Amino acid sequence: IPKDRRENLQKKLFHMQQLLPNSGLPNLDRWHSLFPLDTKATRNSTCFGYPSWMYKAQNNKNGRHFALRRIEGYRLTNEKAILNVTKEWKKIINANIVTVHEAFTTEFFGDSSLIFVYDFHPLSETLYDHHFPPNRNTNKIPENLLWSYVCQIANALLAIHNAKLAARCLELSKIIWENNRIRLAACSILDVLHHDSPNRKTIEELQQEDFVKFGRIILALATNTPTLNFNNIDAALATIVPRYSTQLRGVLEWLIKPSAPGETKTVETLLGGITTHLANFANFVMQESDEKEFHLMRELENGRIARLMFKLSVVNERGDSHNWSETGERLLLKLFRDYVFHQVDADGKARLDTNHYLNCLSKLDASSEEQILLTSRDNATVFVVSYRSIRQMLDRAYGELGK
Amino acid sequence: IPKDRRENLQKKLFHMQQLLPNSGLPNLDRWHSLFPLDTKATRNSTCFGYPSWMYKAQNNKNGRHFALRRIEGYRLTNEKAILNVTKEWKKIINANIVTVHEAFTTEFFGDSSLIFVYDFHPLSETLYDHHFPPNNNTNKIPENLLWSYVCQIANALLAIHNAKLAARCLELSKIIWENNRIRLAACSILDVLHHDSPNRKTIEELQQEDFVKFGRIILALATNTPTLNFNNIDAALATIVPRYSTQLRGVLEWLIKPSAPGETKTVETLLGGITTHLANFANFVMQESDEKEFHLMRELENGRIARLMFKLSVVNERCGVHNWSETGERLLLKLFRDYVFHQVDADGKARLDTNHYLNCLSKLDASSEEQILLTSRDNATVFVVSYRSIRQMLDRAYGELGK
Amino acid sequence: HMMDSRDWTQLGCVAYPSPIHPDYHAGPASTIAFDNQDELLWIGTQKGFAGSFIGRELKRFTAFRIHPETDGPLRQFLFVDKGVIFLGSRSVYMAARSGVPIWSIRHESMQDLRAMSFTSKGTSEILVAGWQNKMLVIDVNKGEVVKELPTQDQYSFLKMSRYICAATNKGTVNILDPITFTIKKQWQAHGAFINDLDTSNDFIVTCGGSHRQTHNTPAILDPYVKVFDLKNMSAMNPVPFAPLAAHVRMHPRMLTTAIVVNQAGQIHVTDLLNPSNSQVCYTQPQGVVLHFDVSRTGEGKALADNKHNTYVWGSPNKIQFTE
Amino acid sequence: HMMDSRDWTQLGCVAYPSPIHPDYHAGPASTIAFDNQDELLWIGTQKGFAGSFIGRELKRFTAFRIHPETDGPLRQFLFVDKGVIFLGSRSVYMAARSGVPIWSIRHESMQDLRAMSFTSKGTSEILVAGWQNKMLVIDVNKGEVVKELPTQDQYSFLKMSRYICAATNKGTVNILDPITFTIKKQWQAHGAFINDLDTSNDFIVTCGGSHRQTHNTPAILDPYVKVFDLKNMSAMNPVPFAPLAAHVRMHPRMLTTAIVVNQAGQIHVTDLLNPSNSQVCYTQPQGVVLHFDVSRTGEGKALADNKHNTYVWGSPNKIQFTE
Ligand SMILES: Nc1ncnc2c1ncn2[C@@H]1O[C@H](COP(=O)(O)OP(=O)(O)NP(=O)(O)O)[C@@H](O)[C@H]1O
Ligand SMILES: Nc1ncnc2c1ncn2[C@@H]1O[C@H](COP(=O)(O)OP(=O)(O)NP(=O)(O)O)[C@@H](O)[C@H]1O
Ligand SMILES: [Mg+2]
Ligand SMILES: [Mg+2]
Repeated sequence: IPKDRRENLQKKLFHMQQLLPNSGLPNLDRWHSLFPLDTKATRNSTCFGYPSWMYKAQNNKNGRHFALRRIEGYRLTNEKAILNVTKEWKKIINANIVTVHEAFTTEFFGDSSLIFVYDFHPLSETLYDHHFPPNRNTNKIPENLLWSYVCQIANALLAIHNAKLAARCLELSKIIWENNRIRLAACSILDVLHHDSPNRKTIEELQQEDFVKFGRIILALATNTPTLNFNNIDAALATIVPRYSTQLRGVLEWLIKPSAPGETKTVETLLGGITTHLANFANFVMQESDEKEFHLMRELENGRIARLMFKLSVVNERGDSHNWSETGERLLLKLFRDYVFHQVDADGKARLDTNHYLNCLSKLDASSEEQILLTSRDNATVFVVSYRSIRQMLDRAYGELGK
Repeated sequence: IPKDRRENLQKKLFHMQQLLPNSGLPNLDRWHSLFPLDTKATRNSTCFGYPSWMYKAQNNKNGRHFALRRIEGYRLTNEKAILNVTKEWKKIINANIVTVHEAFTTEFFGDSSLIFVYDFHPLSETLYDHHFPPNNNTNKIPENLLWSYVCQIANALLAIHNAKLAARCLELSKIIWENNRIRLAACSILDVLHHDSPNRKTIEELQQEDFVKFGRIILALATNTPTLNFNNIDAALATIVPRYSTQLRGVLEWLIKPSAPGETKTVETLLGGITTHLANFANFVMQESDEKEFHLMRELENGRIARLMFKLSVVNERCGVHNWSETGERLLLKLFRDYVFHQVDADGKARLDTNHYLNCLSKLDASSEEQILLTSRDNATVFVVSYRSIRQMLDRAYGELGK
Repeated sequence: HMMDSRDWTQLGCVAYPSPIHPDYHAGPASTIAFDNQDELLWIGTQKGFAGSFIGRELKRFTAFRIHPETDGPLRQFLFVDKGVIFLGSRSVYMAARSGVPIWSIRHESMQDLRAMSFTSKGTSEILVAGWQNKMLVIDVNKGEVVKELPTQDQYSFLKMSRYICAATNKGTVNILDPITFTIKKQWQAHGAFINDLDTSNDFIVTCGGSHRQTHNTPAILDPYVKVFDLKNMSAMNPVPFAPLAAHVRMHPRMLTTAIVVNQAGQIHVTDLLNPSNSQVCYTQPQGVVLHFDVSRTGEGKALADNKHNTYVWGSPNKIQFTE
Repeated sequence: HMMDSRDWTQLGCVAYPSPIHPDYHAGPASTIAFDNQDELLWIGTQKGFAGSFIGRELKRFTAFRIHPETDGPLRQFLFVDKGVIFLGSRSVYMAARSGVPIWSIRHESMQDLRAMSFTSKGTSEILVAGWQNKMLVIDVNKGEVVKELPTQDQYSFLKMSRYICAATNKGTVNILDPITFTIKKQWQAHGAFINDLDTSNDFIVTCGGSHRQTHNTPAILDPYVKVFDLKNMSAMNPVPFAPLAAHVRMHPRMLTTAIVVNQAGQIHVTDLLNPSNSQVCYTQPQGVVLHFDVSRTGEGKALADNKHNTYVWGSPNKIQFTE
């Protein structure tokens, strides 16, 4: 377990139970402890056509945190509209799609609002807020990280299109990001809002539109222009051929340009091109997943290391005496304690060695058959004893204290 | 973190330091504490053509554990043979390939032997020993899990073929398995053995053979025949068409049958078929990788609590003091140590309380502003101090010792 | 005019050092002072123990030794936001009110310090001196000696108001410029010694006598308080005090009023500008009163006696030591 | 016959307790013994420290106190597979060779133990005795006293061979039935004391003298070893030893041969069946020799002297203490 990830995982926990007492926010029927998640105080909503507010809140029934997406000022004209779509999207669970749970209407905010409830992914920044934060930078986003994004969105689109649905909302600002893990965080919002809007399109025509927005989202990041426009696409496209691969340029070209009237488009055919890259993404994910696996051991072991640290600290400063066997054991422990924590070189300078402190305690944790040298102050007493023996001596000493 | 997941990580650490004191086994030049990993006392080598022995061993220099592959009775005809191949394979790092480091020859075992050294992957069972255990039965292997295997090997083959190498050894017993993560564990072995053999083949036709062995390994698991043969393949192939998907049936067929003389074969073209499955495999990994990330949060607290236990045990019992602040500081810590671990009831019996030990260290972990009562023996000195202060005194005390 | 008991009563008492205290054998309190925050009263022992007590009922808070016990008595307290500053004969110590050490200074020129005060720099700097011919200037923030000054006059007391008022061990008062530490004026207060000094921006008040104790002559306190006008820099008429004036404090709210105490625990509250109007009251010490202080609000009065007792007096109706 | 120097040389030496040992002031070693495994030599101090040393060069191995230091000297060792048994005057202790405690027995009837031996039960049981009128039987496996027996004679030595051979503090030897501990035969070896006893299945050999030390008379060792035939149960002719016989051990491989040592460190190796052939050799002890033992193989000979030195002598050609 390194230094940076240890803080990264710590900040994730501080973020979850983080509260604002002066929030002046309500408590709804099913929720409480609301928390403003919006960084940008002034609000215009990229795709909703209304204003949007983001809240963290605890459920009442189970007490776990969820992300709330508040649509300020919507009129629930049809109850059919909501339940028609929350049922379908709730079924879709993907690693790159922020899972949507229910959707209800509440009036507590002081106005009529439509409320979507999502998974809470702490320390998520939007994809926008990450690669272009407000406050120069000419660094281009490295092609590999661009390919990871193609795959993760392709994975998300593959799921969405199979449920015979469409993303509808697919934008740089509506995609959260966490340690390079991007997820669609605005799904199912526009299904309700354009449920009975004029000029409704086919889900078959929406799915085709999902590819164009997709192509644009990447092309933006390539040319480092967070706001892109269909007016200059072709000019942008020429600018990526020297900074990036000819392969990538074709993928964007395919994704953005409309297909020949016979062909149609599907996620499958996108995946066919990027075969090599999907495998590399798969390889990275796995390796990261294994890296996590190691840490989940050493940090679970630390918990065990600590319970032993306790039992030791209890016996080694308590003196009260019966028979001589006790006097032998009680000495060995103090000498064991000195061997680890009180390591000193010649001239008595403190040999601090946190690797050393760990090594011994793991050996004690597993009852290692390795034997160490224990020495007294006057060098009178000398032991040659294995960790397995010492551990048993400790567990016994601590055990008798409780009787 | 559930019950079994806590056990898997527990057994994994137990497996690492597992030792046999009764071992009739040696200590080599660079290694020691060897450990027999072999289940079957009876020995046949699936692909080597010699007898094989497997050892876990600690390095002497860095003290970390490695997996050793012992080839019994080998002569080392060419020094060119080893270094021509350990260098190239050492470069290949894959999530599905057990990394090979060096290869040396030792005679300590009582015979001339060739030793390959690998990564140690604790709790590994072979792919054979897992799906076909020596106890049995019935039951079908779920198709999805068959697809997981196709992808992981394809990923593994992709790396090797791109390095202009070949797998050479690709069999059910020469693939370890851990929580559905399969890896090629016999890599680089056959490169040395056939280095200056009579009937050496093209590296390009060896690569073509890799697809066919692959076809055998999956079809084996498909038809549930741990030993399969090209003698009845076409008949074997038909038996899976109702039990599994038509898609899978073609893939095996593709891998097995010799290609049309113009076509050749590549991993790339396999991936063209399995596009949808690749996305699904990645998706699973990610979700599982996210699952660990949650667990790695709850258990990270253990890492610091233990880190504090170290500093506490180190500063104490360590010597006159220069200035007077030291006598004040050195006193508060010693009195604090008594408040936590040496709590005594009326009449002085040891009040053991493992909850209390935790509570205080958590309060110390977050620098809680709660105040506790610290008192001296003669009741002359009396402190009223918060955990936050003590933590600062500890960090300084431990800090000053190393200077 | 006597004081109505509804405005003046004994509110609490404590023994410090008590019989089970390691310093009991060494004698009564060496000094007392009201903190300027957190409702604390501080008491020093003859071996350098500091004890703190909360509120009018003097409930115990913290206690700790501030220098090696061979250094002798705790000489003085001073109070700042960060913690309490303690002066002993051989060293100066600072700790939080919690007891957490802040810094420790044991400079070679600190041989027999008796007194310290603030200067022109708020709570950032103190001046320290005693029965020795060096003074030291200390940065309270850094916890280091920043300046050493030679001195011909030896001091038993220091206090900053408009200027640093410096009582010598011969009964004279030096008025020191707080910026340069140079002497602006000398005032002959008493004949041989000064037992107490207080000052506001406009006045100095002192207690004392004509001769220090010998086997021929007990130290006798004078039947008056000497008064000096700091505003117009000239001596004033003394304030008559027949019970013999042992201690004096300026009243923190009645700005021209002094609080005067004799060894039998008799206390007078008297306006400096006109001594004709004074309120008289009495306390009940077991022994001879040795030390006295008043809280920042003026509502709490504390007195320590030679039987190791410290008493708190004031109105029974909700008095506060500080805001 | 003189010893060829190629057969006899000093192979190693150690001081125990050394000047930096906490028991140094109390005097030299109280006993020494070769372990029967792991190439160990054990040495006891006058306050109960045990030190073990490996091989002919006596590199330090382990050391630990086996009873409270006020109990005095470590009286005797015995060796079994599980560990080392330690006898002190007031208690009996057992620990692994590592120093890991196994059990501890401090029985009220243990007032001045001096000697212990095995019994009729192999290494599963021991008999303990001393200068007291009680004996105790200890189950070595269970670590408990299992039987108490009266005895009229007080003992300095115990060793099991064919029978339990028990040397009294009056110079006689009792031969005890190993099952019932009853006396089969009494032998008058020396006048007042026995300084050493060893035994094989066929022989007993002892060293001693006619009078214990008084201010009138030093204890003088007799100029012979007394010999008793255990096979045919009758006394035999003594083995002549003009340098005065201080210590004796039976040779473990030459079954009819005895090893005899005097206090100046002169050693004779003499066959009991024919005394005519004996090898004479010399050592160079700094002080007077106090203790002696031989290893199980017979190849190592150890001697401790009153100047706190312990020497190992033997052949320069790769010797082994055990199999
Ligand atoms: N599902 C979620 N769970 C947790 N945090 C989220 C989630 N979605 C977004 N966030 C965080 O909260 C912010 C998202 O709010 P959002 O309103 O989409 O951003 P915005 O910049 O205000 N867009 P807009 O309001 O349209 O201009 C980002 O900073 C994210 O890091
Ligand atoms: N690199 C490795 N790290 C850790 N464990 C391994 C590794 N390789 C194999 N193992 C395990 O150790 C055991 C010995 O390996 P292996 O020789 O493959 O077994 P086997 O059944 O004896 N093969 P064979 O002898 O060819 O029939 C196997 O059961 C594996 O589960
Ligand atoms: Mg917003
Ligand atoms: Mg095998």
